[PDB]
Order: sequence, then C-alpha cells, then structure tokens
Amino acid sequence: RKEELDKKLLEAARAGQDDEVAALLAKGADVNAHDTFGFTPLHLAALYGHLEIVEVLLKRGADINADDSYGRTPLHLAAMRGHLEIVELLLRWGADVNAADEEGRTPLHLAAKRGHLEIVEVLLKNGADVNAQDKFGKTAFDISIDNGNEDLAEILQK
Amino acid sequence: MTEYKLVVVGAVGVGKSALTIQLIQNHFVDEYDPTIEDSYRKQVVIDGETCLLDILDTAGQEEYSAMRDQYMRTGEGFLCVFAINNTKSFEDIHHYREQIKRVKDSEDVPMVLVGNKCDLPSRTVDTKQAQDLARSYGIPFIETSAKTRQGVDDAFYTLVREIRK
Ligand SMILES: Nc1nc2c(ncn2[C@@H]2O[C@H](COP(=O)(O)OP(=O)(O)O)[C@@H](O)[C@H]2O)c(=O)[nH]1
Ligand SMILES: [Mg+2]
Repeated sequence: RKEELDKKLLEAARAGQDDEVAALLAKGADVNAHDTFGFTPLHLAALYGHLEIVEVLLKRGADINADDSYGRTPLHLAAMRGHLEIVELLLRWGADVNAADEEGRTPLHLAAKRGHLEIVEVLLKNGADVNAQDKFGKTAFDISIDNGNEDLAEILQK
Repeated sequence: MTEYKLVVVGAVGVGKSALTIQLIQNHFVDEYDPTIEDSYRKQVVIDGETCLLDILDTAGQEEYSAMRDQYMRTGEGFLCVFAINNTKSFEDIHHYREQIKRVKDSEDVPMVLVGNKCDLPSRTVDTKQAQDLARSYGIPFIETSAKTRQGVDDAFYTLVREIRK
C-alpha cells in the first residue's frame, strides 16, 4: 500500500504532472523513494526537464546529493541533458559540484563530453576543479583535445 | 594499451541497458529509464591481454546528439541487439545497419548480431531466421539473456575478437 503509492509518485514526476505530484505528496508519499537502480523523484524530474516539480520536491525534503547505483547525483543527470535552468536551481540549494561516480567523473566531465558549453560556464563559475582526474586518468582538457572542441578548449584554458 | 569504442544499437525495449550493466556491474537491472544515454568504461582481459572498453548505450534516437554522432563515426564495433519476442525490432535491424553503413562509409564493419531475452519461452523469432540474416551479412550471431547472464560475456568478447581480425 505504502510502496504502491511511491511507485505512483515516481511516474508522476517523470511524466511531468504538477497536480499529481502535489496530491501524492500531501498523501504521505516518500520523496526519498527509489526504483531498482536508485532513481529518486528528484533524479527523474531533473532528467526530463521539469522545473516546478524539482522546486516542490526540494522544499518537501528530497535529498539533493542522493546517488543511484552508479553514483550519479541529480546534478549529473541535469548536466548531461543540457538543462541550464535546473542546474542553477540545484546549485542554489547547495548541491555538490565536485561529486564523482563509480568511474570518478565530475559533472564538468559529463557536460564537456556531450558538448553543452553554457552548462560548462556555470559549473566553472561555482568552483569546479578543472584539474580533476577520473579513475582512468583523464581531464576535462583532455576531452576537448580528443573530441576536437576548440570552443571548449578556449573556455577550459581561460 | 588498446581502447575499443563499442556501440550498442537497436530498437527500444530490446535490452540494451540491461546488457551493458550486466557486463559491468554483474547485476540485472529490472527497470531502467528508456531515455538515458551514457558511456561506460571497463577493464577486461581477452585471451590473455588486458584492454579498455569504451561502450556507448544509445537511447533517445529521435533527437540529434553530438556525442552519439561522434561515437557512430569513430565506432570500431557495433552490437545490433534485438528481442526474440518482437518481430518489429528484428525488422529494424536492417534500418540501423544501413545507417551505420552510410555513416561509416564502408562495406565491412566489425559487427555482432545479438538476440536478447533468451529466457522468455514465448519466442517469436526462430534461430534459423536470425542465423540466415547473420550469414547474409557475414557477421557472427549470438543469443543472450540479461536476466540469467546467459552469453553476456561471450557477446562483448566476440566483438573485440572481431575487431582484431
Ligand atoms: N526476460 C527478460 N527481460 C529483459 C531482458 N533484458 C531486458 N529485459 C526487460 O526489458 C525491459 C526494457 O529493457 P531496457 O533495459 O529498457 O532496454 P533498452 O530500451 O534498449 O534500454 C526491462 O524492464 C527488462 O526487464 C532479458 O534478457 N530477459
Ligand atoms: Mg536504455
């Protein structure tokens, strides 16, 4: 009964139903409920691009630095997708910028590899360690050289 | 050492995400988000030599992406997965093959055909038809089941052995 209610909250956050999330939240649904991998409702709302659902979940008490089975935080998913509005809101509530997954990758590493330059500029503003190496020994600068991103190289060098 | 860029392609719901997580985390994820596309790195030893695998699990094919486009161009091996209980997925294999053929601009590309969901007995695609398609394309065909780890390792190892040859 309690577990079925949580499964409805996860689907509502992913689908982007503002009315559904608010109704289930007052009904006693857990903001920290997760599926098999570990995606919480903050993971799915940040991934799919819903702003108000992220704000509502944060105020209710959803954990901002939760990680899934691969050690990725909600900042990771929003950076890999190119959601400039969501990432700034996540940083405004005190989220970790230098978190690492099981491969030791930083949200800077993910955004730089995909190619979202405006996301990179925001992370650099809020103190992202450019000289960070993953467990396989690469830097964000090495990504720019490998992928031939001259625009990213200029931002990284500066 | 040597790094390999392996790309997993196919229709939606065929088991691409469960195949890649099973190889790397040795675990079956019952449900995964059908829109997350990510690249993972693994260190395995093939026939005596260690190597690094760079595997991309493609998702969300309807929208253009930069990482996927670069991966497809520079991809050295391609997994063409399909489900044995879905005829439409099997027919889509030709669509992916021709797109990879025109993207790579070559006639011989290291490729391994994969049939997922071996444990489900409601089989709709027979082994003869899948083998006939593989023989016409000249690529090895393997049967996999991410639920029971049946042939998961042999699928990726065979692809690497295909790149060397
Ligand atoms: N029975 C069975 N089910 C599978 C297998 N592989 C994947 N599935 C199921 O197929 C569903 C969707 O697969 P998914 O990981 O999303 O594949 P994707 O869409 O290509 O990423 C999942 O809920 C799995 O439970 C398998 O080998 N056997
Ligand atoms: Mg997937």
